[PDB]
Amino acid sequence: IDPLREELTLESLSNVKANSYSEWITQPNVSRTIARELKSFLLEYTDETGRSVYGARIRTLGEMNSESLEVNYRHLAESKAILALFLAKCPEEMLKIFDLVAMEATELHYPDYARIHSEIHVRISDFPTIYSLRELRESNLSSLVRVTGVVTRRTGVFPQLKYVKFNCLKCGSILGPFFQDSNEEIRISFCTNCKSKGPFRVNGEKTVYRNYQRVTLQEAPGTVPPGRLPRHREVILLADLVDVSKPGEEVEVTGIYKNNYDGNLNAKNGFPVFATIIEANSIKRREGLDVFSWTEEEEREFRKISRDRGIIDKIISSMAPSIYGHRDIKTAVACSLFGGVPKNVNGKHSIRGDINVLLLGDPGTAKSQILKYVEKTAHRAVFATGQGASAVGLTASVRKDPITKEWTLEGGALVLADKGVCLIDEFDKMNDQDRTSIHEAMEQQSISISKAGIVTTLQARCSIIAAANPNGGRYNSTLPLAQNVSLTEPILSRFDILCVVRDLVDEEADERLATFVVDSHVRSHPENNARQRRLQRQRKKEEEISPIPQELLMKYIHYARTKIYPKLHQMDMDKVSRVYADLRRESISTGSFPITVRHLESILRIAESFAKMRLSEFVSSYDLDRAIKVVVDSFVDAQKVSVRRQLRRSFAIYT
Amino acid sequence: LFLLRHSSLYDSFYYSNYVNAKLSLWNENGKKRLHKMFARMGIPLSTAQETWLYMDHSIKRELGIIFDKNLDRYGLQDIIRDGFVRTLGYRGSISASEFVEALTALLEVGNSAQKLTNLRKRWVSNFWLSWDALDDRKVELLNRGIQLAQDLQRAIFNTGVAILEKKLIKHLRIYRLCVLQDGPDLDLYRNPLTLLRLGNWLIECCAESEDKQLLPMVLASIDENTDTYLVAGLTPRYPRGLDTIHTKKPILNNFSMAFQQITAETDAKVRIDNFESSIIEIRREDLSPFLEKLTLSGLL
Ligand SMILES: Nc1ncnc2c1ncn2[C@@H]1O[C@H](COP(=O)(O)OP(=O)(O)OP(=O)(O)O)[C@@H](O)[C@H]1O
Ligand SMILES: [Mg+2]
Ligand SMILES: [Zn+2]
Repeated sequence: IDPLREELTLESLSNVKANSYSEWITQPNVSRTIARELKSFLLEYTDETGRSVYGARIRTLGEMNSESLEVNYRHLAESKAILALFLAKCPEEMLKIFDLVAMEATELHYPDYARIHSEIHVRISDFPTIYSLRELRESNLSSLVRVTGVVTRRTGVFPQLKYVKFNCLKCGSILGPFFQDSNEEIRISFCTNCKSKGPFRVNGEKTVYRNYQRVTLQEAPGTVPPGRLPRHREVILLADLVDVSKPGEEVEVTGIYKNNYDGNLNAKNGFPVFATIIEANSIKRREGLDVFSWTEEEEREFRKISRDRGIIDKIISSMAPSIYGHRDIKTAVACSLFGGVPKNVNGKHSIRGDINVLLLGDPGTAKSQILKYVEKTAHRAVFATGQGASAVGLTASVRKDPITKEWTLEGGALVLADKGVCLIDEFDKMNDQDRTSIHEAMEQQSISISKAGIVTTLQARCSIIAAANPNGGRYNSTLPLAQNVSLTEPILSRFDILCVVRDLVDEEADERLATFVVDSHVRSHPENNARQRRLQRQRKKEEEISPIPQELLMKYIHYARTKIYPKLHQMDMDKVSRVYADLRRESISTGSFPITVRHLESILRIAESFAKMRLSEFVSSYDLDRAIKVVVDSFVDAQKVSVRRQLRRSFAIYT
Repeated sequence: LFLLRHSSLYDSFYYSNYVNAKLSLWNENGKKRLHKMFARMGIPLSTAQETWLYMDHSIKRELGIIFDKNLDRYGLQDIIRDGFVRTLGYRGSISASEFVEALTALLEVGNSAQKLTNLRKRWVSNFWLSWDALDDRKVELLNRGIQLAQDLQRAIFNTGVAILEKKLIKHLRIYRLCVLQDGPDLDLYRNPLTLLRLGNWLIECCAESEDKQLLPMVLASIDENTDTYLVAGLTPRYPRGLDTIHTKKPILNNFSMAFQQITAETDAKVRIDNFESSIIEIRREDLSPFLEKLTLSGLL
C-alpha cells in the first residue's frame, strides 16, 4: 500500500509533531485526515431538529449560483475542536483544504456545478474572539482575527491576476504557473530553463483574473477612549466580496492579518518595519442581521393589525410615547415618516412624494428629542445640526483614488439619506449659503455638482424634518410667522405641515405634564433565561407607555413604504375644491400668505400617507377629511391672533 | 416549451403551461425549484437567460442529453416530444408549435353597436393580416407575430398569477366560477381566442393536475365600455401525457345545451351568435341571475 495514502485518526491530529502548525497541516497524511474530517463534519452535522444544516446551505448555494458557503465557527468547534483550533492558528492552509472539501461536497449535490463555478470559498461567520484596531499586535500576525470598525474609504473594482506566467529576455524562456498573493507581487531572481539572472517580463496572454478592491477600516468613534486618535487599517476584498459595503457603514471583518516588506516605510521611519493589511474572508453589517427585514409570517401579522378600526390612532399614539403632549407634532411626523407616492405623467410632469415638516416654538418643548427618535425609527436617516454643517458636506466631496489616481466624488448628507429622511436641528442657525444648498433638494429632488471636471447630477429624493426656534428666542403670538422666523418666503412655502409649538401656562396642563415627566423619569431608572426575563420586563414597560410595541412599528414603517402605494380611485373632488376655495377666500386678509396650489398638493400627499397607515390601496373619505383637518389647522395656527379669531370662526366643519 | 428557438431558455421554461402546472411557478417556491433544476442541469443562470441564437453552442448541442439525464427527478418527463421543424437556408429554424403560436398571436392582438361592429371588423382585418404571414415572402409579419405572442403570453401569465394568488376561483359541486372585474389587461380579454388562452392556462394549472376533480369551468371578463361579460364555457382535461382507457374517451362539452335552455327560459339579451356555443355575451346587470339559473339548471 502507498504510504502517502495512509490516514491518521482524529485524536492523533491533536498530538502535533512539527516545528509549527503550518508544517503539521501541510504534511500529506495530515492533509488527507483533515479533508476527511471536514467532509464528515459537513455531511453529518445536525441541529436540534436534526436537520442537516449544511446540506440545505449547499442546496441554497447552488440555487443562487453563489460561490460562498458560510460556515459557523461554533459548529466546527463543537464537532471537532482540534480542527477549529487549527483553523484559528493557521487560517490559510486550513481554508484551502476547506475550500477543496466544500467543492467536493457541492459537487455531491450538483454533479456538474464545476461548469458554473470552479472554486467555492468557505467563509467563517462567528469568530468568538473579537478584537479592535487598537489591540492588534505582532502576536496576531498570520491568524484569523475579527475586528469592528467603520468604512471611511473605498476604491473601484479591478481585475487582478490569479495565476501568472513569466518569461525571460536573454533566452526568451517562459516560466510556469504561479499563485499571486494579494499583498505582494511575484518576484523571480533566477530562471530555470536558461538558468540565468537576467531580466524577466510578464507574458502568457492566457490568464485567469479575479476581482480586487480595497477599503479603509477605521475604529468606531464611540469605542475610542476619551479623545484619542482612531486607528485605521486597509482591508483587501477579493472576488465575491467586492461591492459588499460602501462608505459610512459599521462592519465586522473576519480575515487573515498579514504583513509584508515595504521599502518606503523602512526608508521613512528608519527601522525595519513591515506594512500590515487584512485579507478579508467575510464581511457583516452591524438583533439578528436587520430589524427592518421581515418574514412571511410577520407579513400576516401586519395585515391582521391593519384591520383594526382605529389603527391610525394607535400608530400616532405609539409614536414618541415618552413625550406627553404635542399630538399635532406626532401626527405630522408620523405622516412624514410614512411618506407619499411620487407621481410622473408621461415623463413630462413630476410630483414629489416626500413630506416636509418644520417645527417651530418655545425653547423647552421636546423638539430635538422627537427628531432623535425618528432618526432611530426611520430606515435610512441622517442627522445634521445647523451649526455643524456645510454645503460641501451636504452635497458631495471629491477624493483621489489611490489606484487609478483619478478624481472620484463622494456622497453628501442628502445623498446618503435618499429614499429616507434628512433631519436638521437648529435650522435657523445655518448660514445663507447652506440654506440655499437645501432649496434644490427640497423641490428639485436632485443636487447638481461641478468640481474637478466631474460635472454630473445626483439623485436626492428625501423628506426633510427641520426644527428651529423663533427669531428673538420666543414666538410672539401677535405677529405673523413672517417676522417670527428669518427664513425667506420660498422655503417657508416649500414646507407642507408647519406645526407651531406654543409654551403657555395652565394649572391642569402643568399638573398633568409634571406627573407624566416624573413617572417617565422614575420608570427609566437604571436600577428599575435571564435575557428572556429582561426582554419580558422591557416589553411590560414598552406596552405600559405604547399600545403597539416599537419593534413591530419599525418593521411596519418599512413594509408600508415598500409594498403599498395607495392610489385615488374615485372620491368627491368637490369637497377639497370647496375647502381650497374657502381657504383662498379667507386668506386674502392682509398678513396671511396667499393659499397657493402647493397647499392643495400637500392635502393629497397627506391623504396618500394616511391611507398608507391602514395598508389600504383605496384612499377613503375619512383619510381625506383628516388630511384637510391637518392642513387647515397648520395654516390657521400660523396666522396672527386677530386673523386667528375670524379663521377659527369661519372654519368649523373641517376642524 | 414556449418559443424555445426565439427566446431564452429560462423564459421558455417560465412562460409554459405544462411546466408551470407541474411546478406551480406562480409562487416563489416554484421559482426556487426551477432555479435548483437549472443549477443541477449545469447550465449557469446568466447563460440560461441569453437569447437562443447567441447562447453558447456547446449547451445547444448537448441540450437533449442534459434534459434526458436531469428531468425525471422534477417530474417533467413528458416535455420531450417529436415535432416537425422547417428551416430555409441561412435563416433560423422554426417549429410547428411556434409558427402556430405566432399565427394565433397575429390573429388576436395584431393590427353601442358601433363599437361591436368596429371590434368585429378589426378582427376580420387581423384575419387577413395573419393570412399573408403564412407565406415565405413575409417573414417580417412572422417576426412581428412572434413578438406579439411573447407579449400576450407575458400578460396572460401575469393575469393568471394574480387570479391564482388572490384565490378568485370559487368551487361548486357542478362547476367552477372565475369572474374578472378589474385589472390593467382587461382590454385584451375581448377577443375569444385570448380568453380561451387564459382558460386553457387556468385549466392546466391545478384544475387538471394537483389532485383536483375535473369540473367544467366558467370564465367571464367584464368590459365597462360595453357593460357585458364575455362568458366562456370551458371543458376539463385529463392530465397531459397520461395514456389510459379513460383518457381515450373524449370529454364532451355540455355547456351549449344548458346555455341555450337558460337563455330560452329567461330574457337577458344573450348574444348566442359565435360559432363555438361555449362563448356568449351577457349584460352586466344580468350576470349573477344567469349564474344562479345555471346553478339551478343541473345540466352540465
Ligand atoms: N411634553 C413633554 N413631555 C416630556 N418631556 C418633555 C416635554 N416637553 C419637553 N420635555 C423635556 O424637555 C427637555 C427639553 O430638551 P429637548 O432636547 O427635548 O429640546 P430643547 O433643547 O428644549 O429644544 P430647542 O432646540 O427648541 O431648544 C427634554 O428633556 C424633554 O424631555
Ligand atoms: Mg435642540
Ligand atoms: Zn531564462
